[PDB]
Amino acid sequence: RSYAEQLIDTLEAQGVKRIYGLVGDSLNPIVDAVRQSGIEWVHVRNEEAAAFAAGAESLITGELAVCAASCGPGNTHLIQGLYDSHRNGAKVLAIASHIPSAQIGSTFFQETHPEILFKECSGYCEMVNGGEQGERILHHAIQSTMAGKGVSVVVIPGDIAKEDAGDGTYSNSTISSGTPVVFPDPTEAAALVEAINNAKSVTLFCGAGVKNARAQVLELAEKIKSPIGHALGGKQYIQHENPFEVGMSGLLGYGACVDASNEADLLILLGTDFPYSDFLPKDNVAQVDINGAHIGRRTTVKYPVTGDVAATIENILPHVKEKTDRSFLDRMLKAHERKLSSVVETYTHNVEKHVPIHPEYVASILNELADKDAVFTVDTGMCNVWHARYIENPEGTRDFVGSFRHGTMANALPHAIGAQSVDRNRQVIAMCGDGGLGMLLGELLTVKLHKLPLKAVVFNNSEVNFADIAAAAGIKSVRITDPTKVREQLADALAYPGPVLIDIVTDPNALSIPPTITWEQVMGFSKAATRTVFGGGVGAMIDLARSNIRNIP
Amino acid sequence: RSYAEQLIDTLEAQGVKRIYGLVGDSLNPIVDAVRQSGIEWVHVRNEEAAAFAAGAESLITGELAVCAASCGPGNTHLIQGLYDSHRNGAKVLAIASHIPSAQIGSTFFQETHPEILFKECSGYCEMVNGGEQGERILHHAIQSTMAGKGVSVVVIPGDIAKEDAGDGTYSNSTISSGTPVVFPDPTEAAALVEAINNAKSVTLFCGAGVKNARAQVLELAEKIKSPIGHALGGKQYIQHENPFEVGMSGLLGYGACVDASNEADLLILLGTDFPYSDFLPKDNVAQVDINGAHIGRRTTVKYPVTGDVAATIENILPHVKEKTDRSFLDRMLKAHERKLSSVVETYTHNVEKHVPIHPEYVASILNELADKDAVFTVDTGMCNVWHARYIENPEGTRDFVGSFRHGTMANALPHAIGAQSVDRNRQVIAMCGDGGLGMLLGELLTVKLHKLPLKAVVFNNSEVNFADIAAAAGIKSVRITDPTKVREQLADALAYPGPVLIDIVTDPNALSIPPTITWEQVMGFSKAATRTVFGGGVGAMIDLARSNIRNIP
Amino acid sequence: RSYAEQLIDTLEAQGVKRIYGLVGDSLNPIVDAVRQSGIEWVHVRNEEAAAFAAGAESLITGELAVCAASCGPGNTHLIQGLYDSHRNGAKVLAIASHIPSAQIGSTFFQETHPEILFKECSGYCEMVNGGEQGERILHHAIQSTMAGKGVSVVVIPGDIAKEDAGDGTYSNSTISSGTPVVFPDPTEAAALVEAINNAKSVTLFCGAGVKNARAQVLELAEKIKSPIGHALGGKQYIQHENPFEVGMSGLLGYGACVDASNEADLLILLGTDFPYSDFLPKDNVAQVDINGAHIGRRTTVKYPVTGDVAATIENILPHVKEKTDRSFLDRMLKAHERKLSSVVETYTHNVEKHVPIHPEYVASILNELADKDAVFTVDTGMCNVWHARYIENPEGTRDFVGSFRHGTMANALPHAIGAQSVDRNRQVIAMCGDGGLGMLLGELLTVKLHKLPLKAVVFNNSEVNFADIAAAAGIKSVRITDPTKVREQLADALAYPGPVLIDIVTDPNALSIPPTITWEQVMGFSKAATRTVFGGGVGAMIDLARSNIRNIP
Ligand SMILES: Cc1cc2nc3c(=O)[nH]c(=O)nc-3n(C[C@H](O)[C@H](O)[C@H](O)COP(=O)(O)OP(=O)(O)OC[C@H]3O[C@@H](n4cnc5c(N)ncnc54)[C@H](O)[C@@H]3O)c2cc1C
Ligand SMILES: Cc1cc2nc3c(=O)[nH]c(=O)nc-3n(C[C@H](O)[C@H](O)[C@H](O)COP(=O)(O)OP(=O)(O)OC[C@H]3O[C@@H](n4cnc5c(N)ncnc54)[C@H](O)[C@@H]3O)c2cc1C
Ligand SMILES: Cc1cc2nc3c(=O)[nH]c(=O)nc-3n(C[C@H](O)[C@H](O)[C@H](O)COP(=O)(O)OP(=O)(O)OC[C@H]3O[C@@H](n4cnc5c(N)ncnc54)[C@H](O)[C@@H]3O)c2cc1C
Repeated sequence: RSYAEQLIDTLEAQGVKRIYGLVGDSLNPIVDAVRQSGIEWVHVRNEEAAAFAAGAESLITGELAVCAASCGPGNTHLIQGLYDSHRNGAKVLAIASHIPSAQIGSTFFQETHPEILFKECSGYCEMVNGGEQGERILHHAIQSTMAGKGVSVVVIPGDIAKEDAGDGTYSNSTISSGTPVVFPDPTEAAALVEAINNAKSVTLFCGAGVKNARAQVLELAEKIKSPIGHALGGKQYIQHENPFEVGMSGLLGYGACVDASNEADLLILLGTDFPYSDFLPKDNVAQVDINGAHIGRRTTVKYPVTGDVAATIENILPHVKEKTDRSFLDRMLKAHERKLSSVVETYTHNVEKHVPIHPEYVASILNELADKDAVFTVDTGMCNVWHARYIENPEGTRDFVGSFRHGTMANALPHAIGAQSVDRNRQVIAMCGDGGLGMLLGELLTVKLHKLPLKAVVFNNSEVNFADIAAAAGIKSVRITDPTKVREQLADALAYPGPVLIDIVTDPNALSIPPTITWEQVMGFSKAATRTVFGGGVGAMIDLARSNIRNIP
Repeated sequence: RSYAEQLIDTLEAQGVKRIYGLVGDSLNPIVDAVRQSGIEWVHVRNEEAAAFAAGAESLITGELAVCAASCGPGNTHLIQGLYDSHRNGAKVLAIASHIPSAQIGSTFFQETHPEILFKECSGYCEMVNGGEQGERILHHAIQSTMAGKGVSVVVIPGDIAKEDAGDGTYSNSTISSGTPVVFPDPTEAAALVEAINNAKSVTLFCGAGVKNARAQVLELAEKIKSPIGHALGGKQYIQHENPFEVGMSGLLGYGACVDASNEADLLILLGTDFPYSDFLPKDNVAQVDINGAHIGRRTTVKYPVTGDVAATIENILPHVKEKTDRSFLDRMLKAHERKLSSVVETYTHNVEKHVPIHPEYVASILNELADKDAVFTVDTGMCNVWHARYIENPEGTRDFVGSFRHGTMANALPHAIGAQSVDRNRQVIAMCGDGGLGMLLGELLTVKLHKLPLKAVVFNNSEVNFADIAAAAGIKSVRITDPTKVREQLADALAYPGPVLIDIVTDPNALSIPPTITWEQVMGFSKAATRTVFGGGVGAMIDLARSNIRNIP
Repeated sequence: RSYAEQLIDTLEAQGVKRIYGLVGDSLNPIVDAVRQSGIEWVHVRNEEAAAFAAGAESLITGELAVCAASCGPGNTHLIQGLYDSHRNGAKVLAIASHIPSAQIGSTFFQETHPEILFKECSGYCEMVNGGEQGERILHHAIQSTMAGKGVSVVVIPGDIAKEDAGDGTYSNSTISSGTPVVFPDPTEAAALVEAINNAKSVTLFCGAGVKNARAQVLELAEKIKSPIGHALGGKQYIQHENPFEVGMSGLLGYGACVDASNEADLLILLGTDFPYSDFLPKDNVAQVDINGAHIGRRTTVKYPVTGDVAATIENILPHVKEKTDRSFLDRMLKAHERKLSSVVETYTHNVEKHVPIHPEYVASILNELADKDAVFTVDTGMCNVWHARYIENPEGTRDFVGSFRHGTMANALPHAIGAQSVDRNRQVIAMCGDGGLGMLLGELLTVKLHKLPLKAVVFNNSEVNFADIAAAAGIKSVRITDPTKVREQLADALAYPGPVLIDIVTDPNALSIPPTITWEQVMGFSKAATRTVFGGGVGAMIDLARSNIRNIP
C-alpha cells in the first residue's frame, strides 16, 4: 500500500471522521484513499474555510480535526484559519499537499516553501521526504497537537503520496491525549495563600482556563466573599448561575468588573491572558496559569503560580481562612446591577419599536429563541458586542466559537460548517455581519452541498438583498425588516429543518462610542487607566444580577 | 506633519493615483492622509483582492501600484496576491499596517510577525521603527521594486503612522525607474553565433521576455528561416502577425510547436522560463535571458547567454549568415496548419448548435466581439485553456492578466478591478470559472461601489443562477442558455455602459483528456518525452496559420 | 555512480580545484569522491574558516569557490563566512551536509533546519531530496552564484549522497558566467549630462564598482576637472597613479575627500554604497550603480542612473562639455596635501624611535617591504586603520581581502588560507590584531598541514608570546620588540620560504580619538554633518599627493 493509504488508515484508526478541504489535483491520491475509507471528505468551496471548519470541530469535540489543501496557493489559504485554530488551542492537523519533489528548488509552477509560512501558527511543521519518514512525522505531528503544543502541519510533495507506506512502527503507536493533573509548586501556592489571607477584599478574574474549574472557583469565592469577573474567553464557563457575577472588562465590557478588579485589596487572575492592560490594576495581583510563560504578560504580578486552576484551588483551600465580612461583595453586586440597569435605560428604552431594526433587539430575541444547547459562531466585528452583551449560556450547555484572539473577519460561516458537521441534529447559529459577507457565496454552496442545517443570521447594515442571493444559490431564506415581526419570523426560520439565511435589515448607526474613547484606546496602546466601555445595552444577564441582589444575606 | 502624511505625500509626488485595500482601524491615520490628498482609496470588500488589483494595475501601466491592509489577519490576506504580483514581475508596494509597537512580543490581540510571511513573495520587506527610519525604508522599498527586484512590503506599527515625519532626505530623492540596455558578454554572443551558423535548421521559442523585441525576433527568423513557437507568457507579444508562427507547447498547447522545437538542429529559448521540461529537447539548446540565474532551469543548455533579447539579437545579426534553405520552416508551417485544422474537425464540428452551450463556442464569439484594445483577465483553471486557444491579440493592442505562474484560483475579478481602475473608458473582460466564484459577492460589491464597468463572463458549469445573485447585489446581469442566442446576448451585454455579470450555462463535460495523459503528466513530474496536449479545438489563430501557408514562396 | 560522485565530477568539469572544510562523518561519501578526483580537499582545523577561505579564493580568481561542512553544528559554522562572502560578492557554493533524511523532523542528534539559517546570507539555498533533483538544484545553485546573485547553499542529507546520480540533463549544461555590458537608460543618462554641464565644480566619489572602469573615470575627471575621492572598497582600484586623488571619507578617512565631496556643485557617486551618511552631502548628488535597488540608500540622490560605470561614462562623454576652469581641483589638491602633511606632523613625528613599537611604523615598513603583487588580508579592527592609511597598491597588482562590509573579527588568517591556496608562489600577508587571535591555533595547524607560506603579521598589543605559540605548533616565528630592528627582522621574516608568524610588540595606546568623536558617531547613527576622522598619520600615499601638486598646470 501507498503512503496516501497509510495516512488515511492511520487517521481513521484514531477516530477521525471528516477531512475538510477543496480538492485540487495534487491531493488526488489522498482523496482516492479517503473515498475508499470510512472518513468523509467535506468539500469547502472557499479553500480558506477548511482550517476554520477543522478548528471549530476540534473545539466542539475535544478531539483531533483535519483539514487539507492542494499545493502552492492552496496551502497558502490555510494560514488564516491555522492562526485562528492555533491561538484558540484547537487540536488540528493540516495536510499541506505540495509540488512534486523533483520540482522543489526549480521555481516551478505554483511553487512555494510552505514550511516558512506556518512557523508562527503551528507547534509542529515538517516536510515528508519518503513513505517511511512520512509515517514517522505524521505520528509526531498528531502527538504534538494532541499533547496541547499547537496546530500541526505535514507538508506532502504530491508524488510521495503514491510511494510505498512505511512499515507501521509509528502508526502502530497509541497517542497520548490525556489531561495531566498539574498541582502548583508548594512555595508558589504558599505565597498565594498568604496574599489571600492578608487581603481584606479579593476579586477573581477568570478566563478560558477555568473551563473545568467552575466548582473550585465558586467554592473559593464563597469562602473569601469574592466578586467574580471574566474575560470574553471565560464568559461561557463562569457567568452562568454565578452568585458572585460582576461582568466583563475591556471596551465590550459591562457591569462592575473593572471597579471590583481595581478596588479589591487583591486581584487573582485565574486562567486568563486578557490583553487590555489599561483595565487592569498593578498594585497587588496574583496569577494562576498552566503555562508559566503566560504569567505577567499583561500587568504587574506579585504572586505568580504555574498550575491548573482546579488543582491549585483544591491545594490552597484548606489553608485559606474563611472571610465573614462580605461588605465589598455586597457593594459590588449592587453597583453591578445598577450599571446594567443604567445602560438598558440609556440605550435600549423602547428598542422593540426602533426602526430600522436595532441589532440589540435581534440579539435579545435570538438568545431567547435559540436552543438551550445551540452552538453560536460569532463573526469578528459588531457581532462580538452582541454575543458578549446578549447571548447567555444557561446551565453551560451552549458552545461558542469565534476568532476572539486572532481577530480575523468572515470566520462565522466557516466555523459553523465545522461545528454543524459534528452533529446534524444540534442547532448551529452563525451571527454574521454584512461586512463579513464578501465570501458568503462559497460558504452557502458548501452548506447546500452537505445539507448542513445551520442558521445564518445576517445583521444587514448595507442596500443588498442577502435573502435573494441565498435563494439564487439554492438556500431557503427570509428577510426581516419590521421590528414587530422579528420574533415571529426568527422563530419560523430557526424551526426550518435545513439551512436558512436570515437577512435582517438593521440600523447602521447602532455602535455608540463615547466622546472620550480615543483611537489609541480602540487600538489598545493607550496607557492611562480606564473604566470606559462602548455604549449600548445588555440583555438577559440582568436576571442573574437581580437574583444575586435578592439573595444577599 | 506625521509619517502617515509623509508616506502619502511621497506616493502622490511619484505619480501614485490609487491605493487598494479594505480599511481597518489600524490604517485610520493613513486613510485620513489619503482623504486629504489627490490619491483615491479603492475599497475592496475582500481583503485578498487588494494585492491582485495593485498587481494588475502595475502590469497595465508599467508604474508603481500600491495596496494596503490592516494589522494581523489583514496583512495575512495580502500573501496570495503578493506571490502572484511578485512572480508576474508587477511593481507593487504593499503597506502592511501592524499592531501598536508597544504590544510587539506580547502575543497581543491579532499579533503576527508579518516579516516572516512575505520573505518568499517580495524583494524587500522591512519594519518601520520610527518616522525618520520609516521615510528611509519607504524610499528603499520603492527603489527596490522600481529597479525590478520584486514586490516590496513596508510593515508599519499603527502608532508610528502618527509620529513625526522624517526630515525629507530620502523622500526628496528621484527614483531610478529606467530600463538599462543589457548587451551580452561578447564570448557568449560569439558561441551563440557559431551554434546558429553550424545548425541547418533553427527554432525560436519565445516567452514574456520578448515583450520589447518583436522586430528583432522577426528579423532573426527571416534571416535563418526559423519557426517561432511560444510559451503562454509570450503568446500576447509574438503570435500576432507572425509569418513563422507554430503555436504553443505544454498540455494547453496547439500546433507544431513541440515538433518544431524537438526536430530542429538548434532550439533557441528567448526570454522564457517555460517549466514543462518533458516538452523540451536536450540535445542542442541555446538560451537568452536577462537574469542569468534563470538560464538552464528547465533543460540542458549548451549556449547560455545573459542579456536582453533585443540587444542580443542586434549584436549577433551582422555575424549570423543568411540561410537560403527554408524546407524545415515550410514543413513546420504546413504541419502546423494541419494540426490546427485536425483539432477543429475532431472536437468542434457544428459546435454552434451544441447543447448545453460549448465553452469553446463562447470563447470564439468573445474573441470576435471584444474590443481591439480590451484587457482580458483569466481565472485559473479551464479559462486558461479558452484564453490560450481562442483569445487573440491582433496588432498587439489587447492586454492579458492572469495567475500564469503562481496559479492561484479566483484571480480574474480582483485582477479586473485593478485593470479597470486604470481607465474607465477601456473595456475589461473577466473570464470567470463557476468554481472560482466562491468569493464573487465581495468582488461584485467593490465593482458596484466604484462603478467599474467591467464585464464578468461566467462559464457556469454548476444549478446556481449567478445572474440572480448579481441582480440581488445591485449589478446588471444576463443569463445565456441557448447557443443560437450567445452572439446577440453577449454583444448586448458587452455594449452595456456599466458593470455586467454574464451568466453562461455551459457544458460541464467540455475538458477532453486523452487516455494516455497520466496524473504524473498533469502534475508535471513525468520524465518521458511527450508531444500530447489536452483535447479541444482552437479559434481565430487558424486564420494566420492559413495566410502563412498561402505566403510560402 | 552516486550523487556524491556526480557532484564532484560536475565541480571538477567546471574548473573547481579545491574544497575547503573540516571533515565530519556525514561528509564521508563526498570526501571519498574528492579523494578519487583531481580536486584537493583543504582541511581547515576551525570549521568557521572554510567559508572565509572559499570567499577569499573566489575574490582572487573571479571563479567559483567551494566550501563544505558536516551536519548540524558543522554547517552552523558556515554562517559567518557566508555572510562575509555574500556581502563581498564572492562566488561561493557551500555544500551543507545534513542529517539522514529518515531522521528529519524527529529532533534527532545534531538536527537543525539549515535552510532557515542561510536565508539572509545567500541568493539560493535548497535541500536535496534525491539524486535527480540534487543534480538539478546543484546546477541552479552554481548558475545563481555565477550570475552574481549571491552565495549558494546546497543542503544534502548524508544518506542521499550515496543514492544514484541523476541522468546528467543539468550537469551537461554550460554555466553562464559572462559579464553583460549594461548601458544606462538614455533618459537617465541625459539627466546626468545636464547635471554635469550645469555644475561649475564636480567631485567623483568611487567605490568597488569602478574596478573595471579606471580609464573611463580618469578620462571623465580630466574633462570636467574633478577631484576623485573613494570609499574603502574603491581604494585598491582608483587611488594608485590618480592625478585627481583627494583621499577617503569616514572615521578611517584622510585628506580633502569630505571637503571636496561637500563643497562641489555636484557630487557623483560611482559604484559605491558607502554607508556613513553624515559624511555625505544632500544638496545635489548623482549616483551610478549597476543594481538599481542600491541607488539612494545613503543620501538624497537627484540624478539616479542604473548601469555599469564604464559603459555609463562612455555613453555620456561625447555630450559632457570640457571644463577649462580647474580652480576647484587645484584648491582641493593643495588642501589634500596640507591635510596629509599635517596628520604626519601631529601624530608620527620621529615614530621610528617610539617605544613600544608604533603600529603605524610597522605598517609603513610593511608597505615598502611587501611584494608588488602581494595579497593583503586585513583583520577587522585597528588593522583596518593601518591598511587604509598605509598599504598602497602601485600599478594595481596587489589584492586586498577583508571583512569590510559584514565587519566580523578574526577573518585575516581564514581569508589568507584561501588566497594563498590559489598560488603558493604569490606572497600573502595577513595583518592580524592580537584581539582577533583567540582562534589562531586552528589557523596555524591548517597552514602547517598544507605548507601554505603566508606571513602572519601580528600587531601584539597584549603579555602573550605569539612567537612561542607558533613555534610550539610547528610554525617558524620571530618576535620584534625593538623599533630599530623592525626593518631588518620583517625583511628576513618575509623572505622565509614557508609559513611565518611575526609577533610584533606594539604600543597599546596607538588609537587616537578626538574629544568631539561621540559613541553615536562611532556607532553610525549621529545625524549632524561631520568632517572629523580618527587621529593618526598616513604613509606613502603622501608621495602621489605631492607629485600631483608639482604637476598642477
Ligand atoms: C472585536 C473584538 C473585541 C474584543 N474585546 C474584548 C473586550 O472588550 N473584553 C474581553 O474580555 N475580550 C475582548 N476580546 C477578546 C480578547 O482579545 C481576548 O481574546 C480575551 O479577552 C482572552 O480571553 P481569555 O483570557 O479567557 O482567554 P485566553 O487569552 O485564551 O487565555 C486563557 C489562559 O488560560 C490558561 N489556561 C488554560 N487552561 C488552563 C488550566 N487548566 N489551568 C490554568 N490556566 C489554564 C492559558 O494558558 C491562557 O493563558 C475581543 C475580541 C474581538 C474579536
Ligand atoms: C492552469 C494553467 C496551465 C498552464 N499550462 C501551460 C501550458 O500548457 N503551456 C505554457 O506555455 N504555459 C502554461 N501555463 C503557464 C506556465 O506555468 C508558465 O507560467 C509559462 O509557460 C511561462 O511563460 P514565459 O516563459 O513567457 O514567462 P516567464 O516564466 O515569466 O519567463 C520570462 C523569462 O523572460 C526573462 N526576461 C524578461 N525580460 C527579458 C528581456 N528583456 N530579455 C531577456 N529575457 C528577459 C525573465 O527573466 C524570465 O526568465 C499554465 C498556467 C496555468 C495557470
Ligand atoms: C572597522 C571598519 C571601519 C570602516 N570604516 C570605514 C571608513 O571610515 N570609510 C570607508 O570608506 N569605509 C569604511 N569601512 C567599510 C565600509 O563599511 C563599507 O564597506 C565601504 O565603505 C563600502 O565600500 P564601497 O562602496 O567601495 O563598496 P560596496 O559597499 O560593495 O559598494 C559597491 C557598489 O558598486 C556597485 N557596483 C558593482 N559593480 C558595478 C559596476 N560595474 N558598475 C556600477 N556599479 C557597480 C554595487 O552594486 C555596489 O552598490 C569600514 C570597515 C570596517 C571593518
